[PDB]
Amino acid sequence: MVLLAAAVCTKAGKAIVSRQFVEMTRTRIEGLLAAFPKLMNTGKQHTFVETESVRYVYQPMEKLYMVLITTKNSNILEDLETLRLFSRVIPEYCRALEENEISEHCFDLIFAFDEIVALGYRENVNLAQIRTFTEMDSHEEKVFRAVRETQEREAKAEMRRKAKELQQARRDAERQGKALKLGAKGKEVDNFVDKLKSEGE
Amino acid sequence: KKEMRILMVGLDAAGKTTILYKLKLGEIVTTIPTIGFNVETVEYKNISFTVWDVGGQDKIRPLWRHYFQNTQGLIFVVDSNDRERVNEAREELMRMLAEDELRDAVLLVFANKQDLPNAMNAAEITDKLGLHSLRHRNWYIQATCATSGDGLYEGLDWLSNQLRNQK
Amino acid sequence: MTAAENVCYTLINVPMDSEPPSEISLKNDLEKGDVKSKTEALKKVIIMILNGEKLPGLLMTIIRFVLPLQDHTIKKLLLVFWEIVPKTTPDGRLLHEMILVCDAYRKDLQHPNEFIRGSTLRFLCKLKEAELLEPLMPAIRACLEHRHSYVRRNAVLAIYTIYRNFEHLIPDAPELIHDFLVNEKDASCKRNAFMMLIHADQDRALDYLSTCIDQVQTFGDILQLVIVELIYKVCHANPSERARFIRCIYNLLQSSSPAVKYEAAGTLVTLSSAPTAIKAAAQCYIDLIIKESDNNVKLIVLDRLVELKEH
Repeated sequence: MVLLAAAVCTKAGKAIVSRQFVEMTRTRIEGLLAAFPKLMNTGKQHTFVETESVRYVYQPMEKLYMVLITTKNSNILEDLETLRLFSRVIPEYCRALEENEISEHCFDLIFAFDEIVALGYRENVNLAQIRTFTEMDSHEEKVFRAVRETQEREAKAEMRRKAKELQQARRDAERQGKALKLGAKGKEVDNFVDKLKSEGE
Repeated sequence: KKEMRILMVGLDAAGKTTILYKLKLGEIVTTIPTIGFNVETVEYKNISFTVWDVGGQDKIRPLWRHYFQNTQGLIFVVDSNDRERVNEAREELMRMLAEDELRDAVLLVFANKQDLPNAMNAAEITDKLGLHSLRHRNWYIQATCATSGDGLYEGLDWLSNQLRNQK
Repeated sequence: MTAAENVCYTLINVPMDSEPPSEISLKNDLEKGDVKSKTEALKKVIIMILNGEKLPGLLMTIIRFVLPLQDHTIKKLLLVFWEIVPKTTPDGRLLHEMILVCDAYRKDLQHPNEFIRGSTLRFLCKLKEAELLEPLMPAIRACLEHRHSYVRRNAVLAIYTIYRNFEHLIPDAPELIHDFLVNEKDASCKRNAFMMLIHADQDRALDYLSTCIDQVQTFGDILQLVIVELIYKVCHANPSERARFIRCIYNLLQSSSPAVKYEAAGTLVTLSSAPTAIKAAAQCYIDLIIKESDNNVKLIVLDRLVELKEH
């Protein structure tokens, strides 16, 4: 139940950007990404590939593939929803689904990917929340800046006032020298439990 | 406005960071020992002073050398109440003053915490630091209280006049 | 360790089309550039380091001229830079320069912007240097009480990773996160707190679950999935607990979430070998295969029926 990595690959099999959510060695992740284009079966009606050790789940995006690398025991329903969310994040930053635009926006994609998955577990986030988290627009920061600018203005005014007083003091010193009830809620669970007990559990 | 680079150094707990923020914000910042540096720009008499407050802990003193380059004025802050570490402050000041990159730097010594009853006076600190032994260097010692702000503006006024005449 | 044996969180294979910027050019852009030029220079430095270039001469330039900037993009790029930059000498000692960076992390954990705090907490989950984490512990603990759920959820993950790697820095972490879980209202914060307890202290996770067991059907799908994971792990380690959780897992077969149904059916098969339990799990898989339109789901859930048949 762990998402290992998310990568954007070209149709030629070059990984442009990859983000890992678990502790993996560079050699391991580069090996897994290099194997992907050779493992991809064309002409099938499904978009996953399994090896002995990992599952690749992918979505074609014009000239690109969005690829998730997961464990074999990962929940495919959760992984497919996660893949759809990753695939919707790319067009929010990249106008064209091409290698050059993915390369220009690679850091914005990495920042968005880190909002979707933490420690291999999917976060409960939608596209609008990811946008809000990546914009980093904080009301507290705006209030804090406004207070600090006000304090800096006052300190500048006081510093100008003391500078005038010191300059004036120097000049002055220089100058001076009962219905039948049918159906009880939970009866199905009770019937299941009673069957299991009858089977010796 | 003339921009001037000032390095502010001294032992830990000497009150360097308190002096910096008292000059900039007008307020007393209760500071933990600075485990780093602060950089603030203070304007006095149409001179913009960029003051570098570098931490005075034993682990940070070896790093002061990286701040010597392009320093026009040196502010050395001494805790006038700390009689035990005055010799250590003298050795560290003398070691800094031996650096060729600081040769043309004007020295201002702040005898800080003069509000404390056991504080050494500015004359006693001048002798203990050996400031009278300095040849070919413009130096000044000012008694300061960083909490009240007393003597801070007199020290800056001296520094501004020295740095104005050096060109 | 060689860059290939190191933990790699990010791979960027940008074709370096243009002349690779000289270290002197990058240094000038980082020192004298505007915020845009500094941002582009920092991106180039990150890409060069990720591609195996060693730029030790730029570390102090970034600390002096980039680290004190308040630009949000530069702040995020700096977290990626600190993820990949070597922090230790070849002999494993922390670089002296990293003390200056530790104060910047403390300031960012206290930043008025909640997203800077949350992003910094997420970065701290990747830090392996105990000496850098120790002075940050008070600021990390204070982030648990932050008003924004975005800060609190990431603070739980930071505490979990610190406890897992460096138990001596936060020995009270399981207790602190249990008290957090009981008082928390945000579903993502609850999930992250519960997930930590599954890995750090299963008994406290079970105590919390025992108070809420009758309400599990009303929880969000994310919290239900993590509860199913706890039930699986606990019943695998201690088979005597199976009798307690069968009723909870059977109720989760009727969840509105197909992901929860799938995980509940898989867990039910591990809790009970009784024909009625296997039949209920197998019917849940058949119903998922028929109702789900996606062929990926159909094929993988069919493989679970094949695995069931092998017994």
